Amino acid sequence: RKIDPSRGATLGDGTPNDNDRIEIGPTQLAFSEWAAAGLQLPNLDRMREYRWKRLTQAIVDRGYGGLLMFDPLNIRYATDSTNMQLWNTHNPFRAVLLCADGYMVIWDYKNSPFLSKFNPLVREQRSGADLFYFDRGDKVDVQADVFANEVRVLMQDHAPGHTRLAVDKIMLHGLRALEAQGFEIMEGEEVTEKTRAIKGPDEILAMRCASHACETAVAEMEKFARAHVGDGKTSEDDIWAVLHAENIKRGGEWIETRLLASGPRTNPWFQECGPRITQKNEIIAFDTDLIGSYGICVDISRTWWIGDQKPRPDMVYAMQHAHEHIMTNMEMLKPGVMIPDLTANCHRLDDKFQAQKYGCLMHGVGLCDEWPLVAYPDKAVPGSYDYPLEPGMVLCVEAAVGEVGGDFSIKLEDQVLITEDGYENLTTYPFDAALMGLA
Amino acid sequence: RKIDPSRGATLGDGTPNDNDRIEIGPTQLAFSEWAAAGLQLPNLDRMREYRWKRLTQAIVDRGYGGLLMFDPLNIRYATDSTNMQLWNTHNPFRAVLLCADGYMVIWDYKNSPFLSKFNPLVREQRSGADLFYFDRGDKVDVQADVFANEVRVLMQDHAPGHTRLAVDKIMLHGLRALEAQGFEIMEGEEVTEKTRAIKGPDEILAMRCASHACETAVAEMEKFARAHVGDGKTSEDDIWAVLHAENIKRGGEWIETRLLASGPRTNPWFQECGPRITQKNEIIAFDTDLIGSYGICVDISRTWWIGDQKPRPDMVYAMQHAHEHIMTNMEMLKPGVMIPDLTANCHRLDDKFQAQKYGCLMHGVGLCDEWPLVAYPDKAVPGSYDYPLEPGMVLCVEAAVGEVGGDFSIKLEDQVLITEDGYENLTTYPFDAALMGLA
Ligand SMILES: [Fe+3]
Ligand SMILES: [Fe+3]
Ligand SMILES: [Fe+3]
Ligand SMILES: [Fe+3]
Repeated sequence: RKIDPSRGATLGDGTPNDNDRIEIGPTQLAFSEWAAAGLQLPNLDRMREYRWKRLTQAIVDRGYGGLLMFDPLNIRYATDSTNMQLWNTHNPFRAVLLCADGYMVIWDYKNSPFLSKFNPLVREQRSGADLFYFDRGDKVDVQADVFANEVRVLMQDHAPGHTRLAVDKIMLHGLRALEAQGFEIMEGEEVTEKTRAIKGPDEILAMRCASHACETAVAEMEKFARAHVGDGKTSEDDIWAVLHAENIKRGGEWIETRLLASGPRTNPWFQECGPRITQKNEIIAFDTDLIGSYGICVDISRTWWIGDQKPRPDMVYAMQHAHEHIMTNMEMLKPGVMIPDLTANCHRLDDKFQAQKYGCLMHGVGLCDEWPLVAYPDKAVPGSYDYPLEPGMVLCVEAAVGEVGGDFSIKLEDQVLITEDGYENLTTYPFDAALMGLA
Repeated sequence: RKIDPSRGATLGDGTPNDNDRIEIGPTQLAFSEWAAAGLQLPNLDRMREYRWKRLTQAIVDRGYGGLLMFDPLNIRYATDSTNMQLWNTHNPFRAVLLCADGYMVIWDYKNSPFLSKFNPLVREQRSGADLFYFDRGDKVDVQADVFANEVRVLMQDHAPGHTRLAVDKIMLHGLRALEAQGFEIMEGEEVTEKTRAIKGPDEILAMRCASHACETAVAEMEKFARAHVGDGKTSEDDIWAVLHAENIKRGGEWIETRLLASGPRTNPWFQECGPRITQKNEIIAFDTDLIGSYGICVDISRTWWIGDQKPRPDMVYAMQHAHEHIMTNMEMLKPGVMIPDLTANCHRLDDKFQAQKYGCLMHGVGLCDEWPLVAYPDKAVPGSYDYPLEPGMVLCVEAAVGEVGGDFSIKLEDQVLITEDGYENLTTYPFDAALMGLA
């Protein structure tokens, strides 16, 4: 019943070597590629304990009694348990309570309590935290009270004396029911974002794996693009579909955006991947925004030139400017640097690129986009992110370069770990040799 | 430059025949399959007007002054405009206000105001509704007040005298800011769910197309599964990956769950698609949970047998019982039937299948799963869905059939339109011959 005949009772990440197990994860395909690349696998048990310990400590540090989580990404961080993640993002059927003493309860889908049993840090599997109109119609309120009473009892038993309960996001019916139980509702995101910002050693290992899988998937997509672009039928969607499939084949989870565009659709940026028929001798730019293997986000961006002619000089300049932008800004990264100083000292894009520059020069990343957000000086708000970088943070470093009314933009982005004494760029994906002007 | 040379200034759905347009939509692949299949296309303009008029009226009928929407699915309904939908589901950066006079405003991503300009019913494009920690850190509160003030002014101008504002779901900072402006916050979902429950003519056309694209994609997946299952390497993820790609190739959007499982991983149901290596002489069951072409959800389930042997006796019976379940239940459907009567009179599953039956026998569907939810008698809550079916509603009819401790389950489901006279099963996907006891 082993899924890997070559191993003993456990896989390299410590999970059961059992083809019929409930728990999912990276595929044999992914494991083989990582092994061949000499990547160390994370130990999931140790990873889960690390996250749980850190999240409990965050609650304690703030003087709160507990943290209640409805965002599926927070639930994933706390428990490492998935359940229809994407459905969950807009249907709040699920909840995790983590109390100050570390006691953790999940309210799951009624039918699927077994989905988090692989994590013994989840002490109970309940149901009935689904407080929205589709699931309960005109009787949300009655169950909202049942749920809030359950939270009151758990908090009485596991955080006695505490009235402060942090909540990331909760339906209005839930909010009221909790407030009626005497809780003072605190900002859960301030707790979760700052906790998730520091990755432990296994999370970094998992991220190295996800990044490799993502670059492999992207490589397949580039092969497909260069082979098929300009054949009169291949569309943006056709190319992008390769990324989707190659991600899923490696045990990835979803893609957050539609950020792949061709030709004049790259400017302005943020136009979505669609039916456009791609053309020979045009730019194609994209952003992975990918929730990949082990549920880790890999958020990188590349711009390709595909054609029999040379890219225009203005395209080469833009690309080199973009590359310079991220390499300069990345070099600012080391422990102890204050976020607003990254803002104040960032590489200056030429005037003609300023109007359409990206919404940030950097941002955190983990299970998805995460705190912090490092804004350009003209958008930065004083007092918003007054904190220093620390080892174990991971920041994506961004560049969007294009002119107002122009017919192309460049998007580049690399994913960068903060180390004990500087940074390590985790992204190894090539830059288009033609656009870089290296021919 | 036309994307479809065989056409004039517009595509068959009235959108601009322009390869370089901002607006996305179904691909030429999709339009080709639909033309061959004989399908009439929706007129998107009329569809958008129908939804808007209907939602405005819902606000008027309730005596509210406005409806404020942060759920990307409600934003999609109101405006038909997408923007990083999946990111949006857990990052509330976006909002739409619809006022009692039909005046409609969107707060979009700062960088991407152009994304909804194709819908002139969207009267303004603003920014600054992003009230969450990642985007604003310790300065959410200040923007929350700027935003709440903007909402107040709009409501003063477009719904004077109204202090009732329906909101679907909003971060706590936003809620407090709106209440500080004098609004009584009403349940937005009660408005959106009931409005979306009745599809206009163009939405029905869109859904027929989406249903065809989805069934085509599922066909590719079945082809793959039957050719490759049991080759010692093909995993659940490999098979499922085909659905992802084939959906995207036709202008689809995402998949809400991971509900495809093989062999003993189908019981209990709700185990997620993963690395499991598939086998000959086994069941593969799945649920599309698919957000497809035109952004329309197609939610159907099929169970397959793949092997050289024949299905066990208990498997064939389970399948017949399941098919009988949905066909009996479907017969209940016609305008005027009260939801709680669907519950009361539903097909009775054998004692052995009761413990693990589905969470509902039916539910609505449109842009995703939608009101109503039709529970089985033992879970139905009095006074939750006291409403009659009406023409234009669409319900999926569900069957989950398996024994406690069993080694397989059957999952079947069809998507059914409610007509003036009765029902029309939109789903034409074959049922597995061998499981049905045929050949
Ligand atoms: Fe990104
Ligand atoms: Fe990014
Ligand atoms: Fe489904
Ligand atoms: Fe369903």
